[PDB]
Amino acid sequence: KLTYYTPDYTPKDTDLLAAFRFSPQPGVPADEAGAAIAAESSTMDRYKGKCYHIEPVQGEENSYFAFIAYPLDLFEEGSVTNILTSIVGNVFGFKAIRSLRLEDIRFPVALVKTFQGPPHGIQVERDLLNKYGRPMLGCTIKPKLSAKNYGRAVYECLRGGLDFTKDDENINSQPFQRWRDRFLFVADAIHKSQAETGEIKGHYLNVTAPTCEEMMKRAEFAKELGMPIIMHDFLTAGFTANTTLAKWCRDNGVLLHIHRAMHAVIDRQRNHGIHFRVLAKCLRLSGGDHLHSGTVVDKASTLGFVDLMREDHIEADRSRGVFFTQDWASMPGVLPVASGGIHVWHMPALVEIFGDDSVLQFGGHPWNAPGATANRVALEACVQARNEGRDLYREGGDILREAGKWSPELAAALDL
Amino acid sequence: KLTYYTPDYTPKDTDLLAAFRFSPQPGVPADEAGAAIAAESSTGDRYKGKCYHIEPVQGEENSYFAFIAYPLDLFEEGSVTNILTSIVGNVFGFKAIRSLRLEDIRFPVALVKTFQGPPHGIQVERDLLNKYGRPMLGCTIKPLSAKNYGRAVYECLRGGLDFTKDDENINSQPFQRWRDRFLFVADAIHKSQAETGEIKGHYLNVTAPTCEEMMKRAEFAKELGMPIIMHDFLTAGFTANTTLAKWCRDNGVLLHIHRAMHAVIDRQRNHGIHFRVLAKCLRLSGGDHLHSGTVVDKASTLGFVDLMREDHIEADRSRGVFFTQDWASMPGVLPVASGGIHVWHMPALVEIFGDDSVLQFGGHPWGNAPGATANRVALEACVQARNEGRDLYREGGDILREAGKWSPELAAALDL
Amino acid sequence: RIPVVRLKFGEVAEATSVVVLPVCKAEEGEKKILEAPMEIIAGGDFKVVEAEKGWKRWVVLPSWNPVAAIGKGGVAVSFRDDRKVLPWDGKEEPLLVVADRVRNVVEADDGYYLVVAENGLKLEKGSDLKAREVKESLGMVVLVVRPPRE
Amino acid sequence: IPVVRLKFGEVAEATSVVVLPVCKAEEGEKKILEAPMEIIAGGDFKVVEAEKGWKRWVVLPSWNPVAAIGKGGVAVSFRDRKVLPWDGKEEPLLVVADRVRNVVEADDGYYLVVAENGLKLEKGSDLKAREVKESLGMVVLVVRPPRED
Repeated sequence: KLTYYTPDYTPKDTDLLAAFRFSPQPGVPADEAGAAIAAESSTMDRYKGKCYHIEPVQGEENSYFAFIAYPLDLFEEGSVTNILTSIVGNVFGFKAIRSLRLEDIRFPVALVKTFQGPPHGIQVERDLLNKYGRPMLGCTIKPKLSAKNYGRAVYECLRGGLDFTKDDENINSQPFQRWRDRFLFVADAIHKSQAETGEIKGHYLNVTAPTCEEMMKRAEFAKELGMPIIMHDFLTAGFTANTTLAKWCRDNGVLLHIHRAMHAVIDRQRNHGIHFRVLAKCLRLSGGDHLHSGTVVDKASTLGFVDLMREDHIEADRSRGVFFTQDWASMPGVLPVASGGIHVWHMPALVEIFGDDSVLQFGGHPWNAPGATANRVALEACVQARNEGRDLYREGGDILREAGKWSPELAAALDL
Repeated sequence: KLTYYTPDYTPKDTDLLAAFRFSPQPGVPADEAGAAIAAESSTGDRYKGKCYHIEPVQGEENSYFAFIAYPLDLFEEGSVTNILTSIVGNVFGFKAIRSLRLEDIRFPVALVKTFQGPPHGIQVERDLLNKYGRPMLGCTIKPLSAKNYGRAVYECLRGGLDFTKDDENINSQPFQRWRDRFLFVADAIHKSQAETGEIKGHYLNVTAPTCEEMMKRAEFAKELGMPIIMHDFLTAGFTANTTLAKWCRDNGVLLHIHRAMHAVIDRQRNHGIHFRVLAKCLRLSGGDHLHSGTVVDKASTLGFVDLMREDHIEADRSRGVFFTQDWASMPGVLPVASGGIHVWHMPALVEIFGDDSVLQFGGHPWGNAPGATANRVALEACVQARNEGRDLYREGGDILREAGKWSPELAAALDL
Repeated sequence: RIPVVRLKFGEVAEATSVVVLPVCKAEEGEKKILEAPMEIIAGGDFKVVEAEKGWKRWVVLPSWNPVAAIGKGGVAVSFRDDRKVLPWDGKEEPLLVVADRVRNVVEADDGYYLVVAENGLKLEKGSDLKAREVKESLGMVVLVVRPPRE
Repeated sequence: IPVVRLKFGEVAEATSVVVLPVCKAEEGEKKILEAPMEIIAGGDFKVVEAEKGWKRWVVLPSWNPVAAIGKGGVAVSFRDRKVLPWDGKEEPLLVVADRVRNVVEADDGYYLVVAENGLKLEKGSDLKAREVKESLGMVVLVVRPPRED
């Protein structure tokens, strides 16, 4: 135990660091528990993790943090799956601890550089889409329906003013709708909308599939049809498949949208499992240009994520949930996607909270195209107001009410 | 809620059923919570789930079960990943429930028949390996250069084990690259087979960062004549696992599934996904062997062991089986017992798991071949005793001690 | 019927007065209610108290006027489920019942009296007890407490 | 550190559970060092749960200092000390102390230490003058018996 807990160790620039929160079984000292985590997760005296710091969680009993370093040599270059089996494979099942949660990881530059990172990244993605100076908009199509009627709904919404339209995350290929036709009809909807409006529009076609070969076939067809972006569920399908698709995307010029379905299974409970900020970092290394992060309208933790997936360098700040300073070594960021419970009344806040480098995915308008219209107007009004100097967290009500008089579509939305 | 909770509904033979446990936020009725689970996990007239039964958890305050049916059409044929996003994608994040856990799933025959199932299964595997009348044995090498690793493999197999396993955390690292491990291990196998006349193998880890690398590793193992390969289904993902399973059937290679990281989502009893669900999902996806872990809550463990081996399992709540499951002649999966086991537990393991199992052991006083010998002797002694009607749960001490009179290796083990 | 005041979340911000009652449970039964200390001696300054008998379980209740009025002879009974005890509708939640053994005699026709039922412990209307000629009860229910709700 | 009469409904802002284990002054530091720190109201029954059983239980209505304590809550009976019996005796006392705030940091704040006989309350400055940077508990409130007149 004393061969793992080493209170006087300074981490190296090449070490992978991890921060765990745990609650020891009664009778088990915090230090012994920390040593045990390092042992279970590692081993040859250069192949063992070291626990270098243990401290209590302020305000909680039987709740501690432990900081563990792991030598660079233990991790397969370019592989998220190897990092995860090493760090989270068996520590969670360890008997001397009641509960265990992984809060954070510092990826050393030496390891960051072995990963592809996002296919295109935020700046490239804006250039490809030719969209600047604002957040992007989209929505999910309801009913969540034949391929022809589905295509019509997509057309109307994109034509109406949204940048993106999304497939329900649970529909891959079903007896009532087969992917090959959804892809054809959606592509038509996009092409007509683009031709008519002069803008670039896409649709998050779901290419999630039961096998790798099928995943590629779906992705290849989306490319054949000229689709700029595709969607994938990185947690259910997993990282081997996600990484594979990301590589394909970079080679082929297609943007990749990552959905976070099933994350709740892993991180909802505050005292066990893996915090999403860890998964978010892992994804940035694996691939993905867009990532669902969800909205807030814990705020501090949310802001933490957003910087971690977008900035080149993030200073440690425990009040924001960041345990370790993280240098991304010029790897591009991932554009966050806000969602859940949002409509135009929240537009002010969403613009101020996330800034310009984001996508807002909206839910029901009383009049499809009028919906797109109401959100397009509300967003532009909010962005312009922000640039002028209005405070969106206070004046947001007036900004929307005034905007509502320019376009009755927005008034109709605001009226409810 | 009245469109989701229907107290007088009888499930159809083609419905998928799921059993959930939950604890509603204070002031939330159990029925309302149940209806919500059904809605969140389905559309929310033939595309919606229905909650048909709600009952309290005996002995537990503010804890209920809910039984929900889902129409066959909501699931993509042959796809585990689609079934999971539909059922566990976002219901766990639902606000009116403090915690949610999935206990069981009934897969209707109509859906079971769209899946491949295990590449070979229990009976085929025994025939391919020509091993009958007993559990199979193996171990993990504790430590090395590829050649040194190969020597350790040789000695262990040569000494009497059926299988030797790669550490689950070693894929490819600067200290050892997979291609060399594969060559030296294969040589060790070939020498041991030639010298003993039996069939021996090694669970080469082909878990990889991309599907292409996964295939390269699997193909190389095939070229070298390796009868079995290993994969981490939870870390790698179901898309990758399914892909490998199809490959395995075509190429005649047995597939061993490790369960690393399962603790992340099934350890706590009030949140997440019970292992038995994952076990069923895996049987449908693929894999010939699955780690079950040891018992030396045996009731719950045995419950899923039958679920993954038998053709027809009657519901029995005392064993954790909520629904009657008809596997429609799909082959079963050998359980693998592991962790915390040694010859002292051999009696118990043989009686508990029967013959259709694999026992994996973690050193012996006189090195590896004596190690292997001691386990081989202990197992044969236990099986023969069982066949004579000896009660292994009580006589096990004498069965091992008597065996120790003819085998110095076993005696050396029993000495400790 | 039965006066029901529900304890609520966030009520911990500023209680000016609070009272203490021993706790008995449905599983514990009638014997526990007889065993519970009836006289709680108030030698209190801002609350200091001593009990005639030592008791393992104590519930802290706010000084709601019906609870405050009881003083001696005050007990709280824990019920796993509200429906069985309540003659009327229930929310499938744990129930806390405050009973005064001093008024156990059945004189109030509409008054509810805790009694030993065959299944366990039940709250019964006085008129109903009078129909069965039951002159005495475990305790007279003063208040029913429901849990905090989010 | 307020001194409050046990008085009903003075402030109308709420009504809920709060418990502190009681010690006598005569008992001394040993009783304080042994009283249960974590008293957790929960389930739905709301019967309070203590990590360990305690003989005497008193609650202090959830006034703001009492609510603030959380862990380390303790209540200390104090008994007087009249030169003349006819002169009215001082009332019995109780001290709500945060054992979690054992360290002496505030000069104004009173802290619980040990008198030659029984326990005593000493100013933080006085304790620092005496070079004691530690105390058993930090007094958060003062006592006064329910007065209806």
